[PDB]
Amino acid sequence: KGEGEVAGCKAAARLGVEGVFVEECFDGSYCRNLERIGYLRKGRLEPLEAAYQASRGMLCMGETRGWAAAVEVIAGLGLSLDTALVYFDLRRKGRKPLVGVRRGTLVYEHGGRVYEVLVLSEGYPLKIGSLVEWSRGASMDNHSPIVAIVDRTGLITYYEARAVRSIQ
Amino acid sequence: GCKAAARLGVEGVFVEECFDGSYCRNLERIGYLRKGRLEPLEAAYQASRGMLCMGETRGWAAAVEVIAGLGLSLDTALVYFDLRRKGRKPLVGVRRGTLVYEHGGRVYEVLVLSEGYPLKIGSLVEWSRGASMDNHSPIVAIVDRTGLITYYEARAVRSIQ
Amino acid sequence: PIKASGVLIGDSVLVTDVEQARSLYSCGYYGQPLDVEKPRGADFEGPLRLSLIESLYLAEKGVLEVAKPDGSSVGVEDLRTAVRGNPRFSMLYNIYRDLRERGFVVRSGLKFGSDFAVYRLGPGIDAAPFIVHAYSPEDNIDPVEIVRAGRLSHSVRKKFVFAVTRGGDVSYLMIDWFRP
Amino acid sequence: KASGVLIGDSVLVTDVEQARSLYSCGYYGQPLDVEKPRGADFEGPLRLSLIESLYLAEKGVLEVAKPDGSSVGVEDLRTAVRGNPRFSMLYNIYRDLRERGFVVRSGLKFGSDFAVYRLGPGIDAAPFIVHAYSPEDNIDPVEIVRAGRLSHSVRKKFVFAVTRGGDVSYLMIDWFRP
Ligand SMILES: [Cl-]
Ligand SMILES: [Cl-]
Repeated sequence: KGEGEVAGCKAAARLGVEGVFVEECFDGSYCRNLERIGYLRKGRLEPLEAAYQASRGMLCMGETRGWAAAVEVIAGLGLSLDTALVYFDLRRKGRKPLVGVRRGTLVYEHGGRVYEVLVLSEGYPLKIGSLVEWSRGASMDNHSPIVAIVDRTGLITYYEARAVRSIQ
Repeated sequence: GCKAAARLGVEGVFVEECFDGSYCRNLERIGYLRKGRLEPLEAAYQASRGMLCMGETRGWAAAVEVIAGLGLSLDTALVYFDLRRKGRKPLVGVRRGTLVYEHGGRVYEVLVLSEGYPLKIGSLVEWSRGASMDNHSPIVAIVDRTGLITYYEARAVRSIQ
Repeated sequence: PIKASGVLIGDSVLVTDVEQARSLYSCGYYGQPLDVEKPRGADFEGPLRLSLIESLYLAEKGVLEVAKPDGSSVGVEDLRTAVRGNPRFSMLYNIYRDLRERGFVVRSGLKFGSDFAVYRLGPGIDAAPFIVHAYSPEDNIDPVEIVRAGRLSHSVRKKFVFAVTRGGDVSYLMIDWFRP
Repeated sequence: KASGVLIGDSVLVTDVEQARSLYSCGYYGQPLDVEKPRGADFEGPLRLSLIESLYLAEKGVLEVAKPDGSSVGVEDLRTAVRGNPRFSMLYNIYRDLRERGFVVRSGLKFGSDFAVYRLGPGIDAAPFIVHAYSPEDNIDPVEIVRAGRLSHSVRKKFVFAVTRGGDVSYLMIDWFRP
């Protein structure tokens, strides 16, 4: 090309068929932090974290930046927008989630407690029984069950939803 | 101490004896009693008040006798009683499940709804339009499964306002 | 060892004996006085209106005897038939029974916009009831209906309950607002 | 006017000036960086619901692209909307109210389907709280009382918007003392 736009990027990455690969680290302590926390390993950056870092303006995907880069990553790897928005929100709060084993979930650990977050979206109904069974399964794995409801405009609301035999 | 005694016909309630003449004359004056015939809901109300005897039956046992005897809805009865307590003088309306009363020169039409008996939203809209097109303010009286009554005005319009 | 009699009329039982009416309300907060919306303790005349669900429960517990207006007996199985034949009352009964058997007082949730208001000892005694919404596990909801429940409880405790029932069995989801 | 990208069941407007514009001019969309902005002071992006996106596209205000850059037509957004039972219903109410000059926002904070304003949030004293129904929907009568409860602290008044076959009518409901 002419000139590559690197200024204002803390790292640069490429999108490949199944992942984001970090090609340049312009701020060493930035990438070392992503490595320390577990999201970056040998150039491979977790998909949701790559989308998040792009949304912050710290990760450049080639010459694509900001939320435009975030979208490239979400669309490119087939991430759910609402799961990404909850993920970003949790990261903004200082939490460090991972993709959970159960479909549609994020898990993060805070204060020696593990939280399992089920991401629900307006316009996509679910069975009350499925909510009970999911909550039971989370509790059975020693996770606090949190539901994150994203409305049709992107407003996020969190509740703890605990399955029990008797009110208490 | 009943002020009058009545009996249950197949289709109405007939006052057979007025112990307090003043009492019956007043029921006649306000229109509920005519030629011996007392409007069923008013008979139930007067019984519930302890004022109308049905044979030697008094009070709510007598009210129950009227309601069951004539196949009145208990909730419509309770709403009628409540309106009477407030000082209104309703009659049974033309539309099924309704009462109608006039206050301050305006006519109110009350649709009585009960928990455990669903309706279609379209039915509520159609009822409200009909009341409005008869120049009645449309009021809905919802009676829950314990007998708690709540009233709302419910007005059908083509545009919010 | 309270005993009361009632007349089945519409989908309700009316207790017209004043002393029985007062007892039922005093000893467990059953029923709704028709003359007073929220009594002070026992000061009302009644009659006490029992819901069909309450009447089935009390009959089955041997506390209440129900008659028709013609004076014939309405058995527990006759009340059960009435309750089971109404989809809403059938569902509510199962939760109603489970909470009462567990020692809660269970009242209408009308004033709170819910199916039940559930107390440990009674209205005016608990700081706040548990607000309980009834579901079958087969019911589908939009996720925003969970937020609607939260809005309803926001002034109360933001801590509400979904009672989930099928086959006579009940379990509960305790839901509360959360800040990650 | 504005350009957005379709992603999930939403459209994101990432250009800051377009994002501030759509929000400032009729209160469309939801900024992702702040919940209740003071006027236009947010960075965005602006998320548009699918219903808003269809409305704006059909009014000729919004051009929608997919992430790969290919155009998304009004008929494509219409298909997405009509294929979701909730969004189909809501869209017909949404459109009717916007066409009649109202601002229409999510009713999430009020426990309803819509919060409807004559000028906008923080400007009207209180929105109309609007519950969406088909006339074929069956409800228990106590559901009306539940709606009354939701509106008890805002204004004791509330609206059912009743729609079928594209048409809408409304029931204006308020607490009454006989
Ligand atoms: Cl009950
Ligand atoms: Cl919307």
